[PDB]
Amino acid sequence: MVGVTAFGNFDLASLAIYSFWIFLAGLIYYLQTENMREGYPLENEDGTPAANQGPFPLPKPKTFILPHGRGTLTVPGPESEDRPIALARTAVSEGFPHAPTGDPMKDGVGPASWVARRDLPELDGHGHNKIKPMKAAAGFHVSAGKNPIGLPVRGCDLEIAGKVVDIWVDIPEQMARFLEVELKDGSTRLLPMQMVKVQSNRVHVNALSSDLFAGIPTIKSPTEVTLLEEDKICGYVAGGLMYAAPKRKSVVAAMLAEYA
Amino acid sequence: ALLSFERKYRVPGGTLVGGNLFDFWVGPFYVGFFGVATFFFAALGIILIAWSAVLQGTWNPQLISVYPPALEYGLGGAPLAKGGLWQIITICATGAFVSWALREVEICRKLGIGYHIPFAFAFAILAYLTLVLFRPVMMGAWGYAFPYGIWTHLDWVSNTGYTYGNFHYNPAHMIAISFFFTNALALALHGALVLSAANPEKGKEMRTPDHEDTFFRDLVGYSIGTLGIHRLGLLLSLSAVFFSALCMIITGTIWFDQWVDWWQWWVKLPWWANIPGGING
Amino acid sequence: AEYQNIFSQVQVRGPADLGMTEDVNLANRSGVGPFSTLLGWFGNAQLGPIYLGSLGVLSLFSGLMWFFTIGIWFWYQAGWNPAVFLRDLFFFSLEPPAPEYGLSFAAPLKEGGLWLIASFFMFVAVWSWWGRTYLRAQALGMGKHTAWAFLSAIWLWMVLGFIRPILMGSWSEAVPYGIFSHLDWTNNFSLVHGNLFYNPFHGLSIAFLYGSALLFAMHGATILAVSRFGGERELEQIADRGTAAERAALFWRWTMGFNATMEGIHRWAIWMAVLVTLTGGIGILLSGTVVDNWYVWGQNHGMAPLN
Ligand code: BCL
Ligand code: BCL
Ligand code: BCL
Ligand SMILES: CC[C@H]1c2cc3[nH]c4c(c3C)C(=O)[C@H](C(=O)OC)c4c3nc(cc4[nH]c(cc(n2)[C@@H]1C)c(C(C)=O)c4C)[C@@H](C)[C@@H]3CCC(=O)OC/C=C(\C)CCC[C@H](C)CCC[C@H](C)CCCC(C)C
Ligand SMILES: CC[C@H]1c2cc3[nH]c4c(c3C)C(=O)[C@H](C(=O)OC)c4c3nc(cc4[nH]c(cc(n2)[C@@H]1C)c(C(C)=O)c4C)[C@@H](C)[C@@H]3CCC(=O)OC/C=C(\C)CCC[C@H](C)CCC[C@H](C)CCCC(C)C
Ligand SMILES: COC(C)(C)C/C=C/C(C)=C/C=C/C(C)=C/C=C/C(C)=C/C=C\C=C(C)\C=C\C=C(/C)CC/C=C(\C)CCC=C(C)C
Ligand SMILES: CCCCCCCCCCCC[N+](C)(C)[O-]
Ligand SMILES: CCCCCCCCCCCC[N+](C)(C)[O-]
Ligand SMILES: CCCCCCCCCCCC[N+](C)(C)[O-]
Ligand SMILES: CCCCCCCCCCCC[N+](C)(C)[O-]
Ligand SMILES: CCCCCCCCCCCC[N+](C)(C)[O-]
Ligand SMILES: CCCCCCCCCCCC[N+](C)(C)[O-]
Ligand SMILES: [Fe+3]
Repeated sequence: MVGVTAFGNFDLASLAIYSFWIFLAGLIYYLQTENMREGYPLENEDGTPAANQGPFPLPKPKTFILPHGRGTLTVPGPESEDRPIALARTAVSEGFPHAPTGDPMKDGVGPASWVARRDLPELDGHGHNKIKPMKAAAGFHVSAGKNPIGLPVRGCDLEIAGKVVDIWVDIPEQMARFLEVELKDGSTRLLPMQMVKVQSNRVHVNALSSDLFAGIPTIKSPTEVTLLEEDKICGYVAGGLMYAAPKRKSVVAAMLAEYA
Repeated sequence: ALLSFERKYRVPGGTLVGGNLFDFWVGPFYVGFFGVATFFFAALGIILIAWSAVLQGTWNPQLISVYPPALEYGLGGAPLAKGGLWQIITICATGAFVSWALREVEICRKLGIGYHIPFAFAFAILAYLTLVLFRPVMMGAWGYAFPYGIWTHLDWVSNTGYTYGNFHYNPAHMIAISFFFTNALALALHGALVLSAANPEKGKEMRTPDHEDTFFRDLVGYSIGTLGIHRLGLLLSLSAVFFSALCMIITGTIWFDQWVDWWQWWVKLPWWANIPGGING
Repeated sequence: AEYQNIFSQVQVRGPADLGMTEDVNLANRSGVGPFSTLLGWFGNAQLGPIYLGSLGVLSLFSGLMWFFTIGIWFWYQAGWNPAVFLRDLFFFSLEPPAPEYGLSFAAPLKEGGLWLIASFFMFVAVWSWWGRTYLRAQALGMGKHTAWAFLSAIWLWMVLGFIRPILMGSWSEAVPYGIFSHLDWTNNFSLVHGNLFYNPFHGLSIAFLYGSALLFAMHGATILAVSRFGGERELEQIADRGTAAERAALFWRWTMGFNATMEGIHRWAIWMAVLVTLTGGIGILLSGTVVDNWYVWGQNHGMAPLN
């Protein structure tokens, strides 16, 4: 016959849960403001600060020390695109799309967008270039799957745009990142590995018709690629899904349908 | 208002229905045909729930509960106050979720990104449908579905589970649970690993993915890598829900007795069924 | 069909990767294991090296001893018969001392003492493993987030096997070592405390467990969706935001009205996961020590402070 709880210790538990909700409100505030370290303050469509920034204030800045003498990054910090954006309003009020003023693939807007990232290669923990053509990566070779090197490369118009001449590999992560494709004029381009289908007789690229391969952004040194160059290449390729759709839906509709 | 980097992505195109008619935003939200459809379904659903609350005679969110038709109605319609609201609300919920996934697809197409997100969401929608549609249809009555109420739906899981003894004994449930636990473990480790690299010891330079691999190799002798971990989190969470839907779709249909007795199949294998000793001899 | 990046199309291999050195004692690292082409379809092909060291050996030895203490008792329950061992594998159970022994170490080997021994080895294995998550991060100059997250899992484990039993006044309260029997223990725990789904900390633990599948499905799918822009190179996207991190943020902003960053998503991640066992441990620590019956509690603190 011993038990000292009945009079007011189920209060504890009430205390605990009440405390938890207070803690959780605090946590969500912390997390949301942590997640405002990029892209804020919000802007009007003309790039000026928006009047309504929401109920959460910007966090105090933090600084990342970057390795290999690359400096630091402090965020939140001044935001700017640092590149021309070739788009114009299509309506007289906010919230409508912005039409490309030129060729959106060439101009790098919409799904063809790129970010003005640093024009230096990503580096591994030893300060060497993270990504290298396999011919220059000592000891690296295809270890499984069909080796794409030497295969013709086909675009979504079902025409051959070139031939694979190498694989660019991530050295520290031991993975394939790009295929290097040589074009009809003898120059090469990089294609993201995520955007190609390696088949037994060919590499197929659904994102681009063959005529758009020459427009893929080129790299300035043939044995390295900078973060800026990767953004431009990947943005352009993915942009083909929307912008080469005329040259894809025309073909894969005249390819099938013949009976009636 | 727009994120600072947002304008260059707000181009026309990517819609699946309606061309440019609904190709616009409201504040941060993209609309599209399916944004309109979601709004319509969600609004109607919420209104009908509010009506069910009135018929029930309460506005307390902890008391409001919308029930499917009693079992006597089988798979037919029911009067509104007697299960019909549940049925219409369920059609609205389904319209709203499916519209939400298809609006996500329009957003993928505008942004030139893969479709992995709404593909993943479609697993959640299929688990919901297993419980409110697929399983009740196979069992022959809407009344086997859960009710829409904050606490009442929990009474339904308890009552449903206890119908088959300790539901722990459902083997597809065991697997689903293992995927849930393993997913949370992996989410903790993934979050922690990226953060521990991005936020190293005071005054040290950011670590690299080389260090993330090194840390896991040191710790357990294997690192799945930065691509692998996101493949994994996706696979674990989708597998959890796949095995959840499976564990329920087989329950009350192909297996309807006490789940614990299912395991007798193993104990009763000829070559050891009759050996004495142990727990089952 | 477009390629979806669930499995790699082409694997590549280079020299075995011995990893970053930093402040690690390299004498305590093994050589590299084999390379698995099978694993390499989905993740890294390389196995090892692993870090051994003194704590490592301690943890492994202690862990194996926990495992063998249970397994030896299982053989005993099988009457040393291999066929009975396999038939009844899921049914054997190493159970804690009976209530009568309280918290004493006085119980006979066959009636609790062996459970205490197995538990002791488990305690050392887990805590020394925890030290290892801290020490391996320290040696590499990294933050201690893994050790802090691990501590949250450890919290529920300690509550179940150690803290709650001590507060209740007996080892009989602890969990048995067995496949089916730990499940019976779980079902019984809920029945005896008037239905755990009335425990608000259990409902929270489940919101976080489901939220943690919701969030990993969202995150894993997002990263794969933007892997065509290098999105999985998250550390570099954090240092130098790219079109991967922007398209990911805008997918969510356009869908649900707000979004994360490449760094901050990992903070939503860490906390969604750790709160599973944080709220969990609390909910079970309160069960029986301060609240006997969650249904009864809920009638007084859920309908009565709605005042
Ligand atoms: C006494 C009760 C029984 C029990 C009986 C049952 C029963 C019955 C069921 C489960 C199910 C589950 N049980 Mg059980 N089980 C028990 C003990 C446990 C234990 C434990 C530690 O003891 C665990 C971990 C689990 C875990 C599991 C999971 C495998 C599964 C639930 C997740 C799921 O289906 O998600 C799937 C996810 C969904 C259905 C969510 C879908 C929602 C989507 C489409 C959209 C909704 C959004 C909208 C309304 C948002 C509003 C807008 C706002 C702005 C946000 N059970 C005990 C033994 N269990 C369930 C299951 O498998 O179901 C399929 C199930 O039916
Ligand atoms: C999955 C297997 C079982 C299940 C069994 C359990 C059990 C067991 C528990 C819950 C609990 C929850 N369940 Mg349930 N429940 C199921 C079906 C669902 C469905 C659905 C299919 O549409 C919904 C919307 C909910 C939602 C709810 C929340 C009230 C609560 C926290 C969930 C969560 O954070 O998840 C994770 C997702 C997120 C973190 C995103 C946030 C979304 C939440 C907060 C949405 C709330 C919507 C709710 C208020 C519906 C109103 C919609 C409006 C009318 C528009 N459940 C099926 C029947 N559910 C817990 C509880 O506390 O209940 C009292 C609990 O203990
Ligand atoms: C009939 C069953 C009861 C029930 C009774 C219980 C009980 C009892 C508990 C839960 C708990 C939980 N329940 Mg319940 N549960 C019910 C029904 C549900 C349902 C449902 C109906 O859909 C669901 C989804 C859940 C879900 C949940 C989880 C949120 C939660 C466990 C979190 C966890 O990650 O634990 C898993 C994580 C751990 C156990 C931590 C592990 C720690 C480390 C240290 C492990 C070391 C391992 C090492 C030594 C060995 C490894 C070897 C390796 C190979 C190397 N319950 C019903 C009402 N539930 C737990 C809780 O927290 O409750 C509040 C709990 O104690
Ligand atoms: C498949 C793995 C996990 C998962 C994945 C997943 N969920 C997803 C997505 C993905 C990838 C999103 O893309 C989508 C999202 O936008 O996330 C923020 C979503 C989403 N998952 C959500 C909830 C959710 N997911 C859950 C779980 C899971 N989702 C799985 C575990 C759960 C659980 C576990 O209970 C819930 C509660 C939303 C936050 C969001 C979908 C939002 C949405 O469809 O909105 C459109 C519809 C409305 C705004 C309201 C509809 C109102 C109805 C017409 C009436 C309500 C009827 C309802 C049935 C009553 C329920 C009462 C309850 C008390 C039972
Ligand atoms: C906070 C939420 C979740 C969580 C988090 C979490 N768990 C964690 C971590 C974190 C962040 C750690 O960093 C730690 C870890 O190192 O993970 C990799 C861990 C961990 N969580 C683990 C298990 C676990 N966690 C649980 C789940 C959860 N953990 C929660 C869902 C569960 C559940 C759900 O019941 C399990 C069972 C381990 C994998 C690891 C803790 C490891 C440990 O403490 O080890 C001690 C014991 C041993 C060293 C050996 C045990 C005996 C073995 C049978 C022998 C194996 C050795 C053998 C010789 C090797 C065989 C290979 C050979 C062929 C070479
Ligand atoms: C093939 O045969 C051999 C023998 C070779 C190998 C096979 C062995 C087998 C079959 C092993 C079987 C293992 C199984 C089934 C284990 C299952 C374990 C489970 C399901 C555990 C579940 C919960 C565990 C908990 C909550 C335990 C917590 C323990 C603690 C918190 C430790 C507390 C410490 C105590 C009480 C000791 C006190 C000592 C001091 C003073 C610190
Ligand atoms: C558990 C989900 C909770 C997440 C909701 C909290 C944050 C949403 C509000 C973000 C506001 C966006 N804004 C205006 C700052 O851009
Ligand atoms: C059909 C389920 C009932 C829907 C009720 C509306 C959801 C509101 C969430 C409950 C809020 C409870 N609270 C905090 C006010 O006490
Ligand atoms: C390390 C992640 C690998 C997944 C293993 C997760 C544990 C679940 C074990 C059940 C496996 C059942 N299954 C899928 C083989 O049928
Ligand atoms: C998820 C945990 C996986 C266990 C991976 C164990 C790999 C250890 C490799 C070390 C062996 C190297 N070797 C052969 C030189 O000794
Ligand atoms: C990382 C933090 C995300 C916060 C998500 C919060 C979900 C709340 C779910 C409500 C649970 C209500 N209940 C009955 C357990 O008390
Ligand atoms: C427990 C979570 C319940 C859902 C709460 C809804 C949060 C949605 C975020 C609001 C949308 C952001 N914004 C800028 C439009 O305010
Ligand atoms: Fe990530």
